[PDB]
Amino acid sequence: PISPIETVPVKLKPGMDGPKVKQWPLTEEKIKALVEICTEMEKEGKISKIGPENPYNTPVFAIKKKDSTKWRKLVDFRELNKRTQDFWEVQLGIPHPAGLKKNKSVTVLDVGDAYFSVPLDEDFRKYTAFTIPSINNETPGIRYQYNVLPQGWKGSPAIFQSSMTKILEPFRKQNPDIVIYQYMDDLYVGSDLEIGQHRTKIEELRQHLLRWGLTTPDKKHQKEPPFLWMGYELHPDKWTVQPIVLPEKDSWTVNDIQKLVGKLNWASQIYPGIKVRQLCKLLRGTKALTEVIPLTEEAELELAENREILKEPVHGVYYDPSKDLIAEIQKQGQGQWTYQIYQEPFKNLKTGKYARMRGAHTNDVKQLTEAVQKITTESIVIWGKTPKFKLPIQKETWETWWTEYWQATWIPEWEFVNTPPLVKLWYQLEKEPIVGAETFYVDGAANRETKLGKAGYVTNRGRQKVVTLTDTTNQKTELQAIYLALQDSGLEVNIVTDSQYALGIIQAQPDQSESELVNQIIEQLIKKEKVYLAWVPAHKGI
Amino acid sequence: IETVPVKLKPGMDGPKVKQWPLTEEKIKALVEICTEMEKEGKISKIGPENPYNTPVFAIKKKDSTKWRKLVDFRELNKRTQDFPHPAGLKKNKSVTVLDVGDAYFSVPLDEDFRKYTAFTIPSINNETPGIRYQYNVLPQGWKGSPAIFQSSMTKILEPFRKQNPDIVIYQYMDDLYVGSDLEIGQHRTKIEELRQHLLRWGELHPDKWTVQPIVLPEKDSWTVNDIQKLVGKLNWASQIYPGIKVRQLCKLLRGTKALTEVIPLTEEAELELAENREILKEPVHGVYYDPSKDLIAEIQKQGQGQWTYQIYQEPFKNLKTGKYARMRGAHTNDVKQLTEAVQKITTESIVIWGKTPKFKLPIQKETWETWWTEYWQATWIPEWEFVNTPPLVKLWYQLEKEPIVGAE
Ligand SMILES: Cc1ccnc2c1NC(=O)c1cccnc1N2C1CC1
Repeated sequence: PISPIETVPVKLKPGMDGPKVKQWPLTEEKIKALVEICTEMEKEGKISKIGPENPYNTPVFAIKKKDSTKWRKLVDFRELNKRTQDFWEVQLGIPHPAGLKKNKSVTVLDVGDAYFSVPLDEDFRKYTAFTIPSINNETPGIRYQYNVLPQGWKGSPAIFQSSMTKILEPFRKQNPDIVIYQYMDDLYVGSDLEIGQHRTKIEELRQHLLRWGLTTPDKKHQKEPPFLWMGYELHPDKWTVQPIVLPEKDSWTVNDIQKLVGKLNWASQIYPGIKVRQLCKLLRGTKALTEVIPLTEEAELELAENREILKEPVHGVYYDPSKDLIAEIQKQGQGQWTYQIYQEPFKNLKTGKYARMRGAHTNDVKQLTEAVQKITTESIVIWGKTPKFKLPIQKETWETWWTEYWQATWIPEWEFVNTPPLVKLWYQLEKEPIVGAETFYVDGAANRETKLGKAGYVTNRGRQKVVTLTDTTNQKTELQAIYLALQDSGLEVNIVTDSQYALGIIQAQPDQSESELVNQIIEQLIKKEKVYLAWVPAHKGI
Repeated sequence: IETVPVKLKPGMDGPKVKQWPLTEEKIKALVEICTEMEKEGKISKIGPENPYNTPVFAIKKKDSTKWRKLVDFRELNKRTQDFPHPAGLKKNKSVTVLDVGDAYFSVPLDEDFRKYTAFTIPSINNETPGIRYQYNVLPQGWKGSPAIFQSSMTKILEPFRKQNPDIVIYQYMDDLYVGSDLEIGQHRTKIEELRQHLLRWGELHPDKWTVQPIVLPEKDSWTVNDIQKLVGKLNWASQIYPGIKVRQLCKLLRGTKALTEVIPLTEEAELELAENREILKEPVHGVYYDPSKDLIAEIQKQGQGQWTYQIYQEPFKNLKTGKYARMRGAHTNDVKQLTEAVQKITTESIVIWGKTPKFKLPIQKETWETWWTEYWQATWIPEWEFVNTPPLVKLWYQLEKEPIVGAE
């Protein structure tokens, strides 16, 4: 059943030419078969014999399709695909489950080998040439070519897709209240019509395609809800999450653990609470991928406590456009955030978590911020809109922080939710010097090459110290200086430094960094009651 | 009409830029707009055989409540082959901008170049495949467009030109800048006249843009800190004016004394300072625009709704500098202010050098990417990079002067 649809012009990449690869030798069994199979689609008009005026060739194979001790074929276009032009979005991103709306019914039609229903650009066909050898390479091979979109070829989907989209426009319009989703060779149709109506329509549709030689399976040979959408299990009115099965195991190999933490990490998105910390520790030093690792007891408790989480399956709802979108956030730890999106409290649409690699230097609020952002993007992609937010941060806190931060930042319409732990400013450098406080003039220098440094200070109150450092660096010395100063200061301190990095802290006032040293200071700062940090040009008289 | 052939700079290939996700409302708007343009044959749905793409999106201008379709041909423009700016409106007493993008849609576009204008309306949640279009006429926002339509354009205007040589008319893409020193009465009226003149075929204030000097603080009594701060600033600032000196001052700063401690100035320092205040009374010498080099714009957030910027071609050699206060209403959102700011500064760049600056923005790419479009209101889109404001450059310009009272 071929189709009467205009072919999409297809041409090879810039200045390249058709495939020219040799045909493997075949058994009496692998040749007999392909001769039969090909003679089939041959009569079907799918392929056509070609003479020696075609210098191209693709390697044909023969594998006996499992669950059928019968033979089937397949061609290797790897080369052709290399030489074929590109097309646009062969998959502009998959619609996510939280973005759908409930329907009374959702049928799914396997257009199937509709790929072979769509006619290939007459001109291009020549490149699809392939050969069926003969026993003793006596008589030449029987040559063919595709007159229709071939399985495995680059342009196939793209073309099939658009073709489809065309064939579907008219029906779509006649039936606006119906929803079709074209994906691969599967046609997802849903509606809010009463069943009988729905049924009739699918039939109406089914016949529509059919008018285009587009054969699809009847109501007695379709697939039925739930529908497994990579990850989720889908029912016209709701979706679910598996649950996931953790293989209870004997010995654990590195590779195994990895694959494990993977599945696990994937899950934390839905089941926050999941933890893979100690499990991750089992990789440290791992010499080979197949070496077995003694699962530490800490690892047992964790791996265990996870199976439990993955017991309770997960139910979710679909998107109701009639309702606002609410996104709530939680800080599970330093750098970790959880969020859930729902319309009706507890009726979750979507959820997830994020681990924030401290990186150079951040602060919780900033991170909070980045979360929102990410979230906001996700939302839009799915709902074409952004969620009103519920955040564990007070408005005062936020206002204090952003109006003064050096970088431009923003949080869409949001509302504080008093769900501890709230994000707060761990500290704040005074805007001006502290009257009646020690003043520490700090300095630290290190020989770049020998890595020998000295850190120290002296105060207006006469106090002084100094330290010799081995295997250090300058930035470190500098900081160190500041560190000591904080160390020996007392609840109120004024610290003056010519450090470039100190200029950084002043400006970003980070509450976390990759540098253990910095962190050391961060902690110290938090401890102080009031700190005033000042910077002065280096090597000047000061 | 007979269409002029447009080609890409040799070696270049068409744009293949991914469409950013759009909010529902926009997508709708766009669809609407596009189905219409299609009827009118301006654009035509394309297939997949075409692999090129450019981002699109909608916006609304202040005083506009009708959704306008904007495209980002930046990439394309860069790849499109090449083919005059007066210094008058620079001085004009007033300038009015006009949107003449509508013209282009009259002129057809060379067929072989249409492919490259491919753009894609997205679908929420990827429910449906994208809706691929392509232009059949001159695209607004494209560089080739004001180019090709140059002729007709000039004609159309000559009568207004010739009967009013006391008026400057500058075109930069979809807009036309009309300047005159004629008081508002005659300006506005003459502009509307001009509109009619155009319709027939089918306020800015240039000088009140003076660079502000860097005024230094003055105290009755200075403290250790005050000085240290002042010194720090000066020392840095000496990369612009080498005339500045800071030794006398640094002298008083020798000795481990409390920041709050008060220090009286040595007559020597007092001069030193006085002397620097002088050097700072005027923009550094030797700074001349170089058409052959890129114009750069940095912006520093100053908090409180304030922002400072400097346009320059070589670091420290600022052609222009300025401060910007948030528009009434953006009382809570930086991006809004920041985008607004961007638009204003680009404008002047245009007015002045008839050229868009490359922006160095104090925001994280993601933040910017996610919301700029939301508050954009200009047919053009400048180039940008994301940065980390040095603490110092920020303190320095914070020091710029302001009117004693303002504008009343
Ligand atoms: C996999 C998939 C992708 C996009 N949409 C859908 C589906 N499948 C469904 O089973 C489904 C379930 C609920 C709502 N829409 C759904 N459908 C819509 C088509 C009826």
